[PDB]
Amino acid sequence: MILLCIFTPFLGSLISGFFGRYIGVNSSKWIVCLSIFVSVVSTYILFIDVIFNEIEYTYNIMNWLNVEYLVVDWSFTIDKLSVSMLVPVVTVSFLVHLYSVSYMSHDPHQQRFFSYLSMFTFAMIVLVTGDNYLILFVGWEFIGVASYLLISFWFTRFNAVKSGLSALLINRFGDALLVLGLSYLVLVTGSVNYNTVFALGSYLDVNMITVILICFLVASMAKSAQLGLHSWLLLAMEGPTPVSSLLHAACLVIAGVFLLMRSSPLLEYTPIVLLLILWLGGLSTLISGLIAMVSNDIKKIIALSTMSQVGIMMIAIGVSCYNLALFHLICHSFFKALLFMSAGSVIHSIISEYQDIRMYGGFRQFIPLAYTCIFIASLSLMAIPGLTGFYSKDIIIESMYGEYTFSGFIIYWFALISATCTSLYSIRLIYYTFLNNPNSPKYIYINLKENDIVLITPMIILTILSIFGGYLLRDIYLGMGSPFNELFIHPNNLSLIETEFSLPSILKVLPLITGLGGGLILLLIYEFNYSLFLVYNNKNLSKLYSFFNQKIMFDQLLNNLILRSGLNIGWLLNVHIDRGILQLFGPLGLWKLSTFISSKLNKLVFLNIGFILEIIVLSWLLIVFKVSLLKYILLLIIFIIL
Amino acid sequence: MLVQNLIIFNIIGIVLLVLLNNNNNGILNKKSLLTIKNELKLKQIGLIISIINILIIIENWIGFNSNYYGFQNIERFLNIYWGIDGISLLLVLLTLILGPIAILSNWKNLKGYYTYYVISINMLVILMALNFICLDLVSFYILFESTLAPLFLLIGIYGANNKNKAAYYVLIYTLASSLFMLLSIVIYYIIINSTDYIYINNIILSINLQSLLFIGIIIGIAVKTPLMPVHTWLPTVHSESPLGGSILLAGVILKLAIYGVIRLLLPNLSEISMMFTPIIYIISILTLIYSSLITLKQTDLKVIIAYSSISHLAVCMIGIFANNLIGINGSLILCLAHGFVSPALFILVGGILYDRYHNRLINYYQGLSTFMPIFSIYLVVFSFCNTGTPLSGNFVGEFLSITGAVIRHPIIGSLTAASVLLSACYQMKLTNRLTGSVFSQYLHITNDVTNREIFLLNWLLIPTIIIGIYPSFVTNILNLASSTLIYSVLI
Amino acid sequence: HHIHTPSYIKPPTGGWNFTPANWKQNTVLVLVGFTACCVGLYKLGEAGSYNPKLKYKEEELSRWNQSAK
Amino acid sequence: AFNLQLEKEIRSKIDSLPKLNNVTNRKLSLTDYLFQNAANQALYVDNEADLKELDENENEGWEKIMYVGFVPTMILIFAIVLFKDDKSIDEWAMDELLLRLKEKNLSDVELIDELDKLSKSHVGKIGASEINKRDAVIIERILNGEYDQLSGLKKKEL
Amino acid sequence: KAVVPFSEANKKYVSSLYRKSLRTAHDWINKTEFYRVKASEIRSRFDANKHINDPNELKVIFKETEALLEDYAHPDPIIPPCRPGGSKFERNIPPRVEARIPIDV
Ligand SMILES: CCCCCCCCCCCCCCCCCC(=O)OC[C@H](COP(=O)(O)OCCN)OC(=O)CCCCCCCCCCCCCCCCC
Ligand SMILES: CCCCCCCCCCCCCCCCCC(=O)OC[C@H](COP(=O)(O)OCCN)OC(=O)CCCCCCCCCCCCCCCCC
Ligand SMILES: CCCCCCCCCCCC(=O)OC[C@H](COP(=O)(O)OCC[N+](C)(C)C)OC(=O)CCCCCCCCCCC
Ligand SMILES: CCCCCCCCCCCC(=O)OC[C@H](COP(=O)(O)OCC[N+](C)(C)C)OC(=O)CCCCCCCCCCC
Ligand SMILES: CCCCCCCCCCCC(=O)OC[C@H](COP(=O)(O)OCC[N+](C)(C)C)OC(=O)CCCCCCCCCCC
Repeated sequence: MILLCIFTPFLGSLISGFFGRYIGVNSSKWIVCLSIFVSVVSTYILFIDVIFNEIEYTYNIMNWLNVEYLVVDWSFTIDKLSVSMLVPVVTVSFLVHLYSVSYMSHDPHQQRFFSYLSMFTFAMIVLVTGDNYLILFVGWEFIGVASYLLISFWFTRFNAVKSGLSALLINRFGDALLVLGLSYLVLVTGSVNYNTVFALGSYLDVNMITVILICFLVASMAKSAQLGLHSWLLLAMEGPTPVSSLLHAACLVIAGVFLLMRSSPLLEYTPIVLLLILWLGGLSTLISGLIAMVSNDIKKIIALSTMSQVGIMMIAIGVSCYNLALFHLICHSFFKALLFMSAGSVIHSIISEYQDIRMYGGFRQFIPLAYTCIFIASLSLMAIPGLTGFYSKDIIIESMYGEYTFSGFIIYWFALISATCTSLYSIRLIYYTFLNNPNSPKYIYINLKENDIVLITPMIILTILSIFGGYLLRDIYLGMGSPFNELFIHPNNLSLIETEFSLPSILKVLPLITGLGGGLILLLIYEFNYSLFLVYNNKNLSKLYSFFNQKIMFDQLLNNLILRSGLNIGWLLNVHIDRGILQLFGPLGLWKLSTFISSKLNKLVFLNIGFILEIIVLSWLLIVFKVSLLKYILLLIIFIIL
Repeated sequence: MLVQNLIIFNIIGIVLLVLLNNNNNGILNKKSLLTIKNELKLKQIGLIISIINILIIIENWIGFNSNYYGFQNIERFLNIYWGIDGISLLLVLLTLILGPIAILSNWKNLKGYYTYYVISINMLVILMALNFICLDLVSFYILFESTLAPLFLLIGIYGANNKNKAAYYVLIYTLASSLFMLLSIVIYYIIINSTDYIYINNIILSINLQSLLFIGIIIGIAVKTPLMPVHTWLPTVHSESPLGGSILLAGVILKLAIYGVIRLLLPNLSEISMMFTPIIYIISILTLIYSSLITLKQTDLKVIIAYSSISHLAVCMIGIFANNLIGINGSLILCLAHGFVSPALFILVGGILYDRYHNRLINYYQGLSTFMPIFSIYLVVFSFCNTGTPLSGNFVGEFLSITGAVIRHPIIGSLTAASVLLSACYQMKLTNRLTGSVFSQYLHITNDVTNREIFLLNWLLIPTIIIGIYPSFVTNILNLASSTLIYSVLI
Repeated sequence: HHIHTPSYIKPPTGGWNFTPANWKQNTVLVLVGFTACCVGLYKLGEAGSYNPKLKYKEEELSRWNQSAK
Repeated sequence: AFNLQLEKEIRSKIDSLPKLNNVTNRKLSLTDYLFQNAANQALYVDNEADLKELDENENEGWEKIMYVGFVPTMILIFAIVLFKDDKSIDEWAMDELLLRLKEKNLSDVELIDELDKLSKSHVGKIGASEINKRDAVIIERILNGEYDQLSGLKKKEL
Repeated sequence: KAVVPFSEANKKYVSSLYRKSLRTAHDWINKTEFYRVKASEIRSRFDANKHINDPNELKVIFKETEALLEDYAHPDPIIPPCRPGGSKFERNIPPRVEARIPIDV
């Protein structure tokens, strides 16, 4: 049963990869969808056994590394944390593959697309089920490999090609730090196995623990697109929408969160790292929402929402509330995949295939089913009470105030603004696409029709999960005293109770008031008083609008300064070292020295009695001179060469 | 039995090819019958000889004991003692496996004189293979430098436009530096009266004399790996040498430097090696970082791969100078993994593209995946092997080498992890361009990878992944041999 | 439709909307192949997997701690 | 199989076309390249150049050697790393450790019972695995005392 | 080059300048009713300077016009998907149609 959950998507990758030429376009897509579905049913069967019956599965294929004390096995273990992670991964992957059957039906290369999509699914299953960090790193790298091939899938497009490289290189920067953390783990503990390392967490030096997890923190930022290594995330929109619906929902963007939750037995014994995770998450929630309120591409707006929500998971980990982070991780994968799916529905429906909300407007009637999915998913994203996002996001924001520390209070306002900005950019996206006066040509609206049932079916399934799912699963992850020993919480760090009993009732509804009250005010201005949003008039507003629309000018600073100077250093080394001083102290320099010396010696070979007689008689001075003068004669001779 | 048969059989093979192909030189002006199809029969005999050499080492491998400490198959031939251990056995097999590959890579891309090329390839392979089984310093130097004579003529006859520059570079950089290593060998023979491996391993010399001997040997080793700043010969030699010459240079010749550390430095100059390790680490780390940034600005396809080889061999040098089993095993596995991936990248870059378009400038190639999909698959697959993606022997070599450096020196050994980022920066910048955008306007559509070039790529990829997934095939053989190199007295 | 140049470009994945004439025949063989060793994955998994929390009794572990003490 | 009468037909027909650049029943054997007269060898090439002149990437002459000599050689290498009865030092050391446990605890009824029933194939699989075996006492005894003799070889202290 | 009013090369420079003016207005103003008001205001400013003879006046105006256009430029202009810079630009370009040249390699 465990081998079925892990390796069945890998067989689907092989079939559409090598046998796609032989089974054709139609059957290749569905056989890959068959392989993912087998993993879906296998995962659900294992979910009952693990979570509800406390049964662990472990399959040890064979040994990988056997160098003295360092022993690494090809083992996969499924426990509460691992099987919980498979629930968003495998379920959303299946509903994205089934979505891609009709979305990609016009693409000339569909066997390759479903091969990369299923290979990506297999890598993510490997990451969360490996019994040690090296097996996690194997999935960690091949997620980046598969993300590179998916983002650059349309490789004739120059933008998609450079975007796939950008995602690969930034993640490979995170991999270089993850390798160092694993090397330090072998140095301090002698092992990478979870069972060995996690037993020693209390007895290891704090500095050793801090070094390992700082390396893990840098790797986490690259994959989860936290501030500093978040530039590739919006470039990842160059891939097909099914890639976005998968990468940004239950996949690569959540890998960094998993790495930190897995390391909780170690991460709890280093407050300094947890403080950094808190602040880095808080900064990225604030910045993502502010950028998303003046963004105009529909997929970029949703992508920035993904970055904002992952930062909500980081602040939960920062206050050592790992259980809340895992629960919000599962719930977010449902209604964020829905938002990407329902965005791709609108883009396909409009016959011009625009992606700019400024070219949309008045779509609500013509595509009512697409509007309903976005509406419910946005309300779930906006943590509207009763919905799945409400049971996972409201508690995380309130936990910042429940910390009663300086950092917790600062990050509460950052989270509160991000919660308010979430409502703002959700209403703005809905107004421009659906409720605004039509900006598209009249010909677009007479042809604006809903897509087929294969596209619709996964959206309906995810729509229900975005309504009820959080309420059903809340007690497993958020219930007080619920045993989740994989996520270790130190007794000094338990704040779930003061979060639940000590907060004022004004703060219990403050995120709800600002989002609902602020959203209505924003909606009125568009419909009735749009003259306030002609920001090109005011020069200060134009500069403030331009700063956030250009994403805090980070991409410009990265390319123009860090990447330009990184390539220029190679040029300076190439010019002044390899082709420079190493040639002067090499072939070119010695050739000039040889030519100068050999030209002097060529003038001394000529048949002349007086010349050789003078040299013979001159040599007699070596007999006359005392031998201490030899080095002065040597210096004199070198002068004559010149 | 091994050395005697490996030398006698190949001499008979060398003489046989000379007798057949030179029997008709005497103003016959005839048309012969072996000259047909680009000397097909003479090529086939040399190809068979290369495969038979792999069979000879196998017969001695069946009797190899992985649980025996010391040299095995101890033999005397030409007044020289020959022996094998776990480390030597794997390097001999790697050297001999690349023999048929070097011949087959140049099966039909030489302007002529196929008998000369095949003899020189088989002559280079045996001399390098014999260098792993000698048991004294002088025999190590004799085989270390004997390869220069055929390699110099191989480049100058079969090379590219700048072959004259490349032939001089390899002859002068390597001969001048090895003569400094000869000075240290002469000192050993003067004060100890022997250069035998076991005899000199037991003698402790004065810490000042060990410094002078280390510097003499390290000069010869550092040029041949190569390390900064004496690396400038390699990119010029690789871009002009024939494809078979690049395969042997990138697959075997560079690995002799790591084996030089294993024999000529670690067991005999143990005390001074610990003193020199920080200097070795600094030189190697900067070799790794500088070569990776320099590789970004390169515009020649075969020079980009040449600089990629320097970055990974700096990691091999870092691992072998770690004083632990993890680093030593990691450096050895990385040597074998590099011994397959690096020749494969030269076949893709300088054996397939060059044989079709005869131009190595990067600006002419893009979007190759549109009409060369099979080439793009192998190019992409080997690119990820070259950056140490897991499931490849390169990663297992790189991870253990980086881990061994961290254990040896936690502060400065952590800089070795830049190999993970920097190698992917220049390798995936080249691959993303060859497989990106519209098919190049400067190219005409031609044939994709042929059966011969598929065969070469497959049998260099297969060992890389088998070692990557189950390296215990290699670590079991190396375990007892590598444990003898560690120097430490814990109290 | 367009020109896919399918005369000589035949990648393992198909090359621009490739469905062979005998695709139904091959699909059944692959579905049989996929199903056959998908059961092989199940048979191997049930034999090889184990519960790491039930391999050693708690009484066996108490002796380990005292002996290693 | 030179078949000189066959070349004359091949040579003549190419003469029926004076223009240039505007057979499968032919083969040679190993004994022909060394024993044919100098006149006949000249004729064969003159046809071969002209036959080839009157013309993808197959039948190049290497396939037989590599698929009869090289691929079996790699298979043999693959077999050796798989099915060669060779102990490594780490595998020897684990067997030696179990042997010394038996010798130090001869009077142990419980331990020797598990050691005898612990088969040779599961020696390297000690611990938690799929194999259902009793090594609880075996692990218990290793944790109790030290069965290495490294302290007996370093007879010089500070 | 100097400006000659009422020339053919002047009817293409002003026309293009007017296009960039209206496109910039369209990028900034996303409501059709609001765009028409701004589109007419921009046009009337062009009409005022329409009858000008002195090139020494036109070059002062032309230089100033680019100062406004560059200052009011939207950082995120609206681009059709298949046009250069669009979301579908260069996506699934059909392959080059040319017979393969066989080679012996
Ligand atoms: C990391 C790699 C390491 C390997 C590298 C090792 C080599 C390092 C040595 C580098 C020094 C040589 C490279 C630079 C020399 C350049 C010579 C030259 O340019 O000529 C200078 C001058 C003639 O002037 P000219 O060249 O025409 O124009 C001036 C250009 N600015 O004429 C001159 O001034 C030349 C000086 C006169 C000759 C002095 C001779 C001194 C003794 C010979 C030196 C070698 C000694 C060897 C001894 C054993 C020889 C068997
Ligand atoms: C593109 C190039 C084409 C090549 C691509 C594919 C390469 C081939 C893939 C396999 C690589 C070769 C490695 C396997 C060779 C067999 C290794 C072996 O000897 O296993 C022995 C193992 C334990 O040995 P022992 O207990 O002593 O019993 C045997 C005594 N002779 O006894 C066993 O239990 C055997 C178990 C074997 C399990 C099957 C191994 C096949 C690979 C599947 C697992 C790979 C690791 C999982 C990675 C998943 C992704 C993270
Ligand atoms: C001791 C530390 C390790 C160093 C190892 C040895 C490296 C030697 C330098 C490379 C020279 C080379 O390769 O000689 C080859 C070069 C080829 O030059 P080219 O590129 O064709 O340009 C030259 C023509 N032009 C400029 C017109 C284009 O001939 C020369 O220049 C001739 C001078 C020979 C001097 C050799 C002395 C070697 C001394 C070694 C110890 C100091
Ligand atoms: C393991 C130790 C072996 C030692 C023996 C070396 C081989 C002797 C060759 C002599 C016969 C000969 O010159 O013959 C020539 C042969 C084959 O040339 P071909 O293509 O038929 O000539 C063309 C005739 N056409 C036109 C009819 C086709 O060239 C070889 O064999 C080259 C091998 C030697 C190259 C390296 C020289 C290095 C010298 C210093 C070494 C340390
Ligand atoms: C975990 C390990 C997974 C192993 C199995 C995964 C499936 C293998 C798929 C093989 C077929 C394939 O993709 O290569 C063949 C396809 C062909 O393109 P097409 O879609 O047929 O269109 C045809 C139209 N052209 C001709 C315009 C493309 O790609 C290419 O040449 C595209 C270039 C990129 C190479 C991709 C290599 C991916 C290797 C993965 C590295 C780890």
